[PDB]
This record gives sequence, structure tokens and C-alpha cells, in this order.
Amino acid sequence: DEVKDYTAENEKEIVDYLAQNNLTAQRTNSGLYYIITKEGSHPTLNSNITVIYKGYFTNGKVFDESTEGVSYSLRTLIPGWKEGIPLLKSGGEIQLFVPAHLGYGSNGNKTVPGGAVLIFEITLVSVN
Amino acid sequence: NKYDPATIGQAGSFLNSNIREIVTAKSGFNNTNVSEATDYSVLENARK
Amino acid sequence: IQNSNSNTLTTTLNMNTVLTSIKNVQINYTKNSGTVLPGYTPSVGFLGTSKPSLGFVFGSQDDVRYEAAKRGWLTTYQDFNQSFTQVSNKLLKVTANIDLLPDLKVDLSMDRSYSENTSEQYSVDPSTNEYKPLSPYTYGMFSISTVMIKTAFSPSDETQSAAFDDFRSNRLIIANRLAEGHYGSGVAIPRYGDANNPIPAETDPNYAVYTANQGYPIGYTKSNQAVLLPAFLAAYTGSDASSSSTNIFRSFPIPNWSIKYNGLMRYKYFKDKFKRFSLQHNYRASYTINQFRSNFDYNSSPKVQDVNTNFYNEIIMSNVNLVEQFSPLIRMDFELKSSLRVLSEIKKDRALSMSFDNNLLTEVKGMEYIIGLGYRFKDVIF
Repeated sequence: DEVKDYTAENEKEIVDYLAQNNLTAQRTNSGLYYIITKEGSHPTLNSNITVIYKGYFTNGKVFDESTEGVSYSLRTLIPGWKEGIPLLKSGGEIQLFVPAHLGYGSNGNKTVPGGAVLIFEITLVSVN
Repeated sequence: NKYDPATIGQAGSFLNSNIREIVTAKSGFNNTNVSEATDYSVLENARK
Repeated sequence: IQNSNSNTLTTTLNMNTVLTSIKNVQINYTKNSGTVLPGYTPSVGFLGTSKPSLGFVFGSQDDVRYEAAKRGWLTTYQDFNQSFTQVSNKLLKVTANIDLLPDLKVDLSMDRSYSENTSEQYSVDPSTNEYKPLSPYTYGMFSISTVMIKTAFSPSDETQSAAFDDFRSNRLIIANRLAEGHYGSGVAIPRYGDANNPIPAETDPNYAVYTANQGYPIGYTKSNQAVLLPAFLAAYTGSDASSSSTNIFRSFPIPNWSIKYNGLMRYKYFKDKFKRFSLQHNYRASYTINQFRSNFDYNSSPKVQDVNTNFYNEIIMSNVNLVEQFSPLIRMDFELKSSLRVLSEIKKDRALSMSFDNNLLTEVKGMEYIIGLGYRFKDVIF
């Protein structure tokens, strides 16, 4: 096997990113970092959500984006979203710092290398 | 529309999880006036 | 504008002139290719052209799309509906010959076929004249010689099958290996029965799915193609699922053998009532993917799990076929000095086809015993 561990390096990269950028982020028990810029007026595991998210690497290059609202089931998404989206209501925005083990894993996919820290700027517009 | 298989019985869909079973196909519709050969049709061992 | 190649390489590679038993190593390698580029604005001269590239005119297959767009001779229409298309086909037919014993003729064969079709829409950005591929997808075919003789003689019927039990058991091992590849051992692997992923209530749509695979990793259920394709291959090739490959395709074709043994004459059968005695054995097995395709669901979106909670697969296929044929398993062809001819042979074939549409394994088994008796009574009076 070629099993690779990225938790420690992802953790140190995330804390360095929060050091260079004047940002304070709360940490979950699974290693996810999140920032609530604003709160609205909570999605569950079986809940449909519409998001205006934006995803990029630590160097700022965008790998995925949705300028208009896109509907998701919130149970088919990466674990980082499954932990971050329930933290706010409709209209709120969250900044995610998903590590690899909560994102695309140690192998990644196309356009996302394995063991890559993901950054998401997600706006929850509806929990329909 | 609300027949989207991806949103079967989520919050306001026209379909329930019964739509996935042949026996309960009729009960799988949330809407009322649904007929067994107009709105839908079922096959049990359909060949591709 | 269009393109194509017909690369062909034939070699005899006479090993002649411990391992000296190898006599001939015949190798055939055919590689076809082709490219279709629509929206090409320039015309051609009287004697021809070299405008996109001199190599393309002679079938290079090197990329010209981006250079052509940069040089400004692709269409400026922003809703172009014609697709750039590339095709590629490969065929390898290595054939060997061995002479281990003076009277033992052994023939080896290796096959590997691989087809590849790529298609994409495109547009050229009005600024910076950059080529923009749109929704590229891929489909192709695969075939390769394999060996699964290890499970060829294990009894398999409607009541029992050791290989199918191995297929059932290998699913969890392959799923664990894939999960370790995806979750790189830095955290506890999330599972369908743990606290973080509890079995939901009876009303939840995913109660049955969670119950069906309690201890499996989250994205690798018993129904995932990436789980059960290597499990199927390892189980029916007789391999160990703990170390067998989890790849869809295979690089090295496993040789298939043709054994001819005309050697029992020299033991005692010169005057032992036998005039001739030959034994033959042919084995041929192939692993085939009739059609694999790229998956538009396998993308950069955060949506990574399908309706069955399986992770999306980069390459999807409806079916995989394992075919094995003993033609013959053994052919005892001999004659006695009384002119009693016997041609007894046994044939055997297996045609395993695993469908990923319904997750059903269809198995076709065959047996054929042929006995041919030839006798000639001499000078019978009516």
C-alpha cells in the first residue's frame, strides 16, 4: 500500500494561513476550521441547501466555484461541508479551511492534488 | 420539476421513497390524480 | 481537418542464435490514432498545406488545439457546437515458443487491446485567444489475456461456490484498502455503524443502506464498483485481495499456453500395443471491459457521494467479463497396433460477466466430453 498521512502538515499549513492572514478561526474535534462572518435566521443531515460557495487552495487559485445558487443534499458532500454548513442558518456565510482527510482525501482527484488543504467561502441562501 | 429523482421525498417533492418499489409505485406520488399508465409506467425486469 | 495513424511493428525475434528452451518470440504491435479538429478557418494551397503543423499533416497526433487557437485560426463563434475528437487504438499480440523437453511443444500467447475516444466542445476566448475545452468526456474498450486457472476446478453450482464466497468476503478487504487510500490512516476510518455515522431511524431513506453494510467505510459500500471490481478479479483469479491490484486496467498480459506432448512413444510404447499417442492442452483466459466511460459526476464539486452513498468513480463501466476456455483441457489422441483409433478430449469454459447496473454476477459454465472410436475389422466374410 501507499498510505500517506497529511493531518499534521495540513494542520500546520492551516495555522500558518491563519497566521499570515489576520484571521481567527474556531477548530472542531475533527480538525476543521470555520469562521462565521454573519449569521442568518439550521440544516440537518437530510436537508437540501442552496449555496453560493467559492473554493480555492492556500495559494489563492480557484478549483471550484458557483457564483449563482446551486442546490445540494448536504449528505452527498465532503465531510468538511457536513460539519460546517449546519453551523449557520439561511443568509449566513462561513469560511471553511477543510483539511485533506475531511476533503478529497490523500489521493484527491483531477485538479485537486492529494493531501491538499481546501478553503471554502460558502453563503447559505436557503435550506429548502 | 418536482419529479426529480435526486430530490425524492426531501421537503416538497412530488415523489416519496415508495416510488422506488414496484409494489408501492402508486403510493410513491404525492400528487392526487395519478394514473398507472398515463403519469407513469412500471417494468419489473426491463432489458437494456 | 482530420488525422490518422496506422503504426505497425512486426518482429520475429528468434531467441535461437536453462532459458535456452525459448525458440521464437513473435511480437505484433499495432497503434492506430486519429484527430478531428472542427472550426478550422484557414484554407489549403494548391499542393497542400502545413498551416496547423507539418507533423499534423503527417499524422503527428501532437496537440495543435492551443497553438491553432493562439495563432487565431479557430472559429470566433462562442456557441460552436462541433466537437474536437481524438481516437486511439492499441493491439499487442506477443507470441512465444518453448522447447522445455525435446518432445514437448509449448506455445505462449499474450494479448492486450485498448481503445480510447475523447470528445469535447470548445470556444476561443476573444481576448488572449486561448483555447477553452468544454465538458470533455472519454469512452473506450479494454481487453487483456489473464489466467484464472486457480479457480477453474473449484466446484461451483447453485448450492455452493468457493470462488463466489471469496468474492463476497473480498469486498470488505478491498473496501478497507480503498478507504486507507482515501483516508490516509491519519484519522479513524468513518464507518456506517460508528457513532459519527449511526444507523438512522426507520423513516430515513438511508436506513436500509446503512444497515446493509454496518462495518464498511462510508464511501465504499458493498455496491461500489471500485470495491467489487477488484474483489471480483481477485476472487476469480485466485489472488489475495489484501495485495491484489485495485486498478481497473492491467498492463502486463498474462501468457496463455498451448501444450503438445508427443513424447510417450519413447518410454515403452514402441512395441507396447501403441502406434501413436499425443496429449494436448490449451488454456485461454481474457479479462474484458466492453465499454468504460468517464464520469461527469466525477468533478471538482463538493458533491462526492452518489445516491447509494458510494464515492463517485472516475471511470465507470456497465459490465466486466472474465472468459476462460480449455479447448481442450486434455486431448488423448492415440492408436493401437490393431488400428483402434481413439480421440478423447475434454472441453471447459467459464463466462463470468459481472454487471454493475444490477450488481448481479452471471456465470455460464460448460463441459464437453468427446470420445471418437475408430476400428477396422479385417476380411469379414458375408
